Amino acid sequence: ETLAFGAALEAFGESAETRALLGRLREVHGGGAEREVALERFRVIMDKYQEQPHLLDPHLEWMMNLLLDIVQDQTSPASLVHLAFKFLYIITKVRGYKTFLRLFPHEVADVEPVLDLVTIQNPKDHEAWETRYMLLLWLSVTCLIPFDFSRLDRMSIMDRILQIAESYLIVSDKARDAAAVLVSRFITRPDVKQSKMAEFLDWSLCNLARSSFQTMQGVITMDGTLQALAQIFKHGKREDCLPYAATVLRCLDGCRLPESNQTLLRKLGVKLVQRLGLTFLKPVPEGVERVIEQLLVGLKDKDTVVRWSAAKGIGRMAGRLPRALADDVVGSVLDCFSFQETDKAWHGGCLALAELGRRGLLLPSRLVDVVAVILKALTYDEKRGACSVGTNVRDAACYVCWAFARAYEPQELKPFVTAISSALVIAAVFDRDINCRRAASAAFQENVGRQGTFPHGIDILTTADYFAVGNRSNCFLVISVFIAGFPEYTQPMIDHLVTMKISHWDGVIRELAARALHNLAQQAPEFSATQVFPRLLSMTLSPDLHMRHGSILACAEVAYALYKLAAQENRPVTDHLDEQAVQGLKQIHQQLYDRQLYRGLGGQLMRQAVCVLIEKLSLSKMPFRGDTVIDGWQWLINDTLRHLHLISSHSRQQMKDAAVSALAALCSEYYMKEPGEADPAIQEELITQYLAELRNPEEMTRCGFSLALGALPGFLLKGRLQQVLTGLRAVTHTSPEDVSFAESRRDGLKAIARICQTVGVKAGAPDEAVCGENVSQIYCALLGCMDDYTTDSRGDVGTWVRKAAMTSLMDLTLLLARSQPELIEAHTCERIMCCVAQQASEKIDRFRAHAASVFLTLLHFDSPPIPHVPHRGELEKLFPRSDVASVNWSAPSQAFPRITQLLGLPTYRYHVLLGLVVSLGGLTESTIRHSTQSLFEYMKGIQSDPQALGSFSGTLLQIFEDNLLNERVSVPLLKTLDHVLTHGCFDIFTTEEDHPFAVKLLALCKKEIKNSKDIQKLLSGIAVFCEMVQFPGDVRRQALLQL
Amino acid sequence: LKNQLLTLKIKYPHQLDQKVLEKQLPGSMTIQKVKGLLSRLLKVPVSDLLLSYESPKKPGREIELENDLKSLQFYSVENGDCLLVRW
Amino acid sequence: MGLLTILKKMKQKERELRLLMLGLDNAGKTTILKKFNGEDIDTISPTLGFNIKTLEHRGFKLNIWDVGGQKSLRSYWRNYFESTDGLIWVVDSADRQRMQDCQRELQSLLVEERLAGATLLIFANKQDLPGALSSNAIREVLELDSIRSHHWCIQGCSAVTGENLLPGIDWLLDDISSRIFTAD
Amino acid sequence: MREIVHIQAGQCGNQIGAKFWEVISDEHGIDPTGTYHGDSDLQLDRISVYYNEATGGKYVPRAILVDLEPGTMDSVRSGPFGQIFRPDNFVFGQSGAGNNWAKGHYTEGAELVDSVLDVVRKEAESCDCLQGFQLTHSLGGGTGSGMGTLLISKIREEYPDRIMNTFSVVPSPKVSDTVVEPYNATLSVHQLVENTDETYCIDNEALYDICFRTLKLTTPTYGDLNHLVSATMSGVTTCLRFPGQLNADLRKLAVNMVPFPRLHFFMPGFAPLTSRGSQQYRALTVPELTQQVFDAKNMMAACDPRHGRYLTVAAVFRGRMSMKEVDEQMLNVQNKNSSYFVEWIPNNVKTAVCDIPPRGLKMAVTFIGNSTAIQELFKRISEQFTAMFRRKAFLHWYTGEGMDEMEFTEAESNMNDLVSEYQQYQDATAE
Ligand SMILES: Nc1nc2c(ncn2[C@@H]2O[C@H](COP(=O)(O)OP(=O)(O)OP(=O)(O)O)[C@@H](O)[C@H]2O)c(=O)[nH]1
Ligand SMILES: [Mg+2]
Repeated sequence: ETLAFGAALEAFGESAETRALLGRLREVHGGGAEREVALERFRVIMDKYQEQPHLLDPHLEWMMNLLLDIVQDQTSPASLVHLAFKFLYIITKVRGYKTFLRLFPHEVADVEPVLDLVTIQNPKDHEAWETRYMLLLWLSVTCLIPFDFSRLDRMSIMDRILQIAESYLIVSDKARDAAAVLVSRFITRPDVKQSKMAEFLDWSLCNLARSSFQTMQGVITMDGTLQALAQIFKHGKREDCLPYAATVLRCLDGCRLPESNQTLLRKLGVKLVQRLGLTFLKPVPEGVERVIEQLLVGLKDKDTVVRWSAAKGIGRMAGRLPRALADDVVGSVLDCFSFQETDKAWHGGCLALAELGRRGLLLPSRLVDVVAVILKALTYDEKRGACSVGTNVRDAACYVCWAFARAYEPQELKPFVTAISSALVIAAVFDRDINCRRAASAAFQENVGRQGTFPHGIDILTTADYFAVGNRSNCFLVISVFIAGFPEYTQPMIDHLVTMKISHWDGVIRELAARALHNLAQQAPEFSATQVFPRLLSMTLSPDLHMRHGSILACAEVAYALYKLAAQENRPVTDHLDEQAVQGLKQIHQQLYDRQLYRGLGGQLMRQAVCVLIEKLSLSKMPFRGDTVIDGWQWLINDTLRHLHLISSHSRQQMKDAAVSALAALCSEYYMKEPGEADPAIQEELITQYLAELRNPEEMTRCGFSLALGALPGFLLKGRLQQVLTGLRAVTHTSPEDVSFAESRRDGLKAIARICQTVGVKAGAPDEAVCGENVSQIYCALLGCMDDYTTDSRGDVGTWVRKAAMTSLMDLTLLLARSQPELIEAHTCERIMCCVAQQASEKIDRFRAHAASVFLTLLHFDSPPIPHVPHRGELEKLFPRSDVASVNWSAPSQAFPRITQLLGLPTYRYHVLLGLVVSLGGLTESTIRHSTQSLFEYMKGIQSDPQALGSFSGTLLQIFEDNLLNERVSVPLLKTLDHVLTHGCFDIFTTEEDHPFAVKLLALCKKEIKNSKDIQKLLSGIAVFCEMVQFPGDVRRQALLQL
Repeated sequence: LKNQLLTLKIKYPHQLDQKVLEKQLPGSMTIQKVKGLLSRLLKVPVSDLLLSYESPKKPGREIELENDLKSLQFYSVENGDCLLVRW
Repeated sequence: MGLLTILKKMKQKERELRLLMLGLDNAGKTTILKKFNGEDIDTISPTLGFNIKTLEHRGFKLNIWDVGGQKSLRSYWRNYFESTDGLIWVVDSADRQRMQDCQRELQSLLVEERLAGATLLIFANKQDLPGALSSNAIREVLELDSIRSHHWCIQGCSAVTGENLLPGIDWLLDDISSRIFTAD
Repeated sequence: MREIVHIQAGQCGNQIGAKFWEVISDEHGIDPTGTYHGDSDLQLDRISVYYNEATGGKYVPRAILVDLEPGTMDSVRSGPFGQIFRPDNFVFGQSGAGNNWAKGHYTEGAELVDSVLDVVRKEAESCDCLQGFQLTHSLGGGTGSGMGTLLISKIREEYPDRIMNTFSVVPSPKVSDTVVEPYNATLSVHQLVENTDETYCIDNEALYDICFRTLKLTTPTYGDLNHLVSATMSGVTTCLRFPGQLNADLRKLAVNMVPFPRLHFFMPGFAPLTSRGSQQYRALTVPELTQQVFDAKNMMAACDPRHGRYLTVAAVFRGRMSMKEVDEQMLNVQNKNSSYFVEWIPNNVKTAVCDIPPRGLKMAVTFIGNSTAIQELFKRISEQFTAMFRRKAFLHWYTGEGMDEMEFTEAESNMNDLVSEYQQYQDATAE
């Protein structure tokens, strides 16, 4: 009752299935599809344990014992042998060739069979290269055995093996690697290195001297030769390659490897010279210098594999060098951090420094420059083209810091951590790349954990972890403020952020920087107001647009933050900002207009920045009441609202909203003489200039001016409310002149909604507020927009107006409930509910979801309860208060069975059915199937009842009569009739001859497909006339005549 | 119209007492029409009607007919196939 | 290839590990460290904050991550440069009030995955005192039968006749070395 | 010379690219050695688009092979036409992904993106006039789903004035039994909606249903679908490798066929559908081939264009036929007064005639259309996305690596908005 072990489970779970698949291989090779199926299944299972192939270690003996038993069969054909070799190759690729092959038979007698199968291999066969690839690898395993080759004795076995290796070292497939492994594990044998080693060396020299880089064969030959030489120098003694370590270097120097285009050959030459230099030194001599020189030169290669190889070579060579030479190499590596160098040289130097620090071969005197180069590399970003380069330098510096933290002792690395800590956190919470920030976070965590004594180390470590750094927006607003809360992390943040982000070539980065400045501005009022603000005012007049774009953001944000601090103590904003800042902020728009910087594609950013600046300065209550700057701002806002079609559609709505917000802020701040009054002259001029532009032929001008007028405050709309209401009502209406102006009418509606929400409801004030004297003129105008069904080349644009009309009606209804609910009529409310149900019974997913949410909003509003609601109890029982979020209205399957139930009410049986008719005869297959499946669930309860079926038939017939000569409703209704008549829904009416319903239905049809040329209409008519033959009497004869 | 006819037989696995009758339906005939024909033919509700076809070229394989909006030509239904009615 | 491949090669060569040790009993951790180093006071007593130490035992570079707090421990669980291979939790046997928090933390930390994961080692110190629970009671309270993908084991210890602790520490190393590294 | 760089991602992508190169090499007349052996002058007038000139009249293929697993790399290199590929364009890993978008986009997928860029940057420097890029992958695994989108965004930024076209492969439960597949597919679509100019959806379920009904196959393997995929890809890229009366490139095609940047999912097609057997039935005529290539049976996607509205249609003929006959057919079929009138064929169709016929077939037609029927596939995928996000099953696998839960909700919202926009644009007339 002390030692208790938890239950264990086997990692590999296909042992059985795999055993059966390996055992049934004798009855699969006969078929072709069975072979492919077995190959696919066998591979898929292996790919399952790819990430962790070590779990299949105990399951690698019985499989080999069953595979090699089939391979060694003297009666099995070549097809089964190839099939087993493919499985063996897949197993080798999944696990590895450095451990799994250690089980392959390696006995003297076995080598002969191993090579015999080799001499029978056909190189010109792309369908069986796995056999040739595994045969050489298996022959290498056998060469290890300690037994004289002679004991088994063109003619000799060794000569045949050498010839096979020389013939396979020049192929193009994957066998090359196997040939290199064989020639590395066989040549370095005690009885072979006496009459073949030098012989091969001359062949390799001839291959390197005769091959070129232009031909395709020469490149592969050089690749094979380099791989063979590298493997031989790696798996060889030091006394053997010594008498031949200079000739290889002299031959490789004349090949000009760095001055080529092949990357693999360059990396192979780098690895070869690295291994040669490592072999030269004892576990200083002539040649070591040049080797190190080549290693360095390669450190600045364009690719990354050559740089990694050169860094590894430098790190491995610095260990076997004296103190003076190691110091000189470290100095030469540190001197690579120059201004005239590129990012590749910096990355190579950082990797070399990391390799040096990993082994602890860096003098403490070089740490002074190490700190410097780390601080220089942590802030490396050069502009090139549209984006920027240098994102790998930060990761390299973070890796170097991590290695140095895990290398040096906490006492030997005390002054280092206290100098690279501030740099780390800054990059971690403000870097654009996530990897850079996460890499810095891990280094800071390791430093805090290894140092022990650290201020707020856990405070920030817990706050910002590997996952938190994930959300970028927060890294600059939430975690940034929490880290800046400490006194030792407030000033470096704001300074660095302003000097490197507010001007980043990315607008999103500049906006995030402007938001971060405002958030941090509070944690440091005096400094930000006295030091940062002058820099921003000096940078706002810079020839750079992005620097000008960003700076203006900071001036707007900080000012707002400083105003908020002084308002808590009830003081004006002139306390923090001196007169210099006030004089500087008064000449921004003037200087921008004098230079005409608003033109071109770069003027949109300036127009967006000036609007935000005015929006922020208007809420700050700046003392500019009665100056030319207000007139200039108004003129610029008017010009921006007028010129909207020139701006691209990608950034048009944002600019329009910004301009509307700036205008609404300015009119509420600088346009007020007495509390509750306004200047009559300016108000009249604005009204005249705003009402005259509503007849402009440009749609963008109307769309902008509608939202501009729909943002005026309450006091500015006193005595002139009826004029604005009439002007907005005249625009929402349509005419031959403006039939596709759907957007304009929608904007006009919204504006009406915003005006009704801002002004209010007062008793007896038609020209001052919205009461019963002018509520009908708004209700009718909002209800008339529900019948919008404009179709153009873009698509259905009536939904944009319908959603706006529904939102306006929603914002208005509850308004009356709070203010004079009596104003709510019964017929109008019933019509609104019917229209909402109709728009909810549509086919569009988003539109139906929005309509259902609007319907559930007004239904669940009981403070106060909305009066004049037909069937309130039934609607509350069918739609409880708990089933609001549990009903996904975006999916038809979770919407149609709940909407179809509304047909049972005599009030909504018309509009809901009219809406469902369009959905049944629509075009989407899924929606049509869902509507058809949901209709029967309700029809199966009113089939036997004659009155309920007759009411539905009369309702649908009336719908058909009301919508004649309209292909938008008639064709869906015909499709619905065709889908219902084939389900035998109406049979209780086929017992009597000439039943009332059919006599009318057939008549309506003979009028819809008269002198028509539409194909779909004719098809629907033919289908209806063919399905309506179930009624006997004169109806059947008339249907036969029509057919 | 005659060249487009498909001479296929009808079988009932659940009710083996019925004979294997053969019908000639057009190639462009939808699944819903055949379902409605069988519904009245067997006085069985069309809601629970299962349709399938088996070709002599592919014995032992049963391909179901679920979508009613498609046609017999889309399901590679040829002449000489059989229709299975399951209910 | 890249930095991850080089890090994996270095971890397989130097046989470096990372054992995240947690607990709050501030009494049962001393012997654990003493098993990692011949010292008795230096780098043996647990710290209140967070310290990273490196010791050598059985030819394994163990990177013990001693954390004093027992809340929001997901920050130490994962790392951009290195993950956690072992987990050792030390609780009190005669304490049924602070066990629910430990159970909730263990359930929120260890989660299900495709392949195998870290190894768990539950320690139960002070068993000779009256009020200590047995292995079955600890297994039923912490609900270790629903925790999969992490091999766990309860090892008891006491100031007197505590049945030692050599197998409890040897099994962890045998399960860790046979998972990432290869036998031969 | 408007050169185009080709990139291969994932096992499926590598296989499809290899088969496509194998098909186009026999059509252009290139032997496995690398020289030229065709007997026509029209096979070299546009060989500089997908190939590069070297010493001795060599034509190196312009494709890049990238993977986190080497098995595929070894399989191709040792293939029939693998010796012509450049060995410097082989960048692979070891571990892989394991059907995880996070492991391929943020963890192991970001440790190879920089190496991949090296090859791209270096390959685009030798091009005199670069036009765009290309990528073939699938939306099922983790490598081609995460690393693919990453490289796509890289090209979009470093090169924002170029063109980006992908040939994604939609997974199906009838073939793969993976469970998280749908999630990875959505995460890829969330980026493909914003960072793609043209997309060719190839549904695996439709190909399986075609091979299990029309071709009548007991067990349709992967090659039976790969053959049709490569045939369709060779049929589509005919205007970019051979001249004709419809002079256009990639930019003109993207401008004419894609009117809205958010709507760019096409549905390919090919007729007649033949298996891997070297047999033939009978030389079909022009009207029969047109009716076969315009029917819903020969559609590569499991979507019926009859229930949608055609936006831009373009057909490419291949064979010994004249433009006059094609014009007469397109003028006679679109006449309601004739007896051979059909409604399931649109009217706005851009015709094109090619001289060189496909390998093994004398006459063949390729169908390219932008029908609004991909909403059915997007709803089928959203069904699986919502039937697994409610129980929060296998969601910790992504959050344990660094992903956020808001990404899934954002992708679902984007998919719903795209479906709603497609449903709204399906209804559009012009009188
Ligand atoms: N048509 C077709 N689909 C394929 C092929 N190979 C794989 N697939 C599909 O691709 C999906 C699996 O993606 P993989 O190609 O395995 O992806 P990967 O990125 O290489 O894989 P991981 O790195 O393991 O995530 C499934 O839907 C497969 O059915 C192929 O040759 N043809
Ligand atoms: Mg894979």
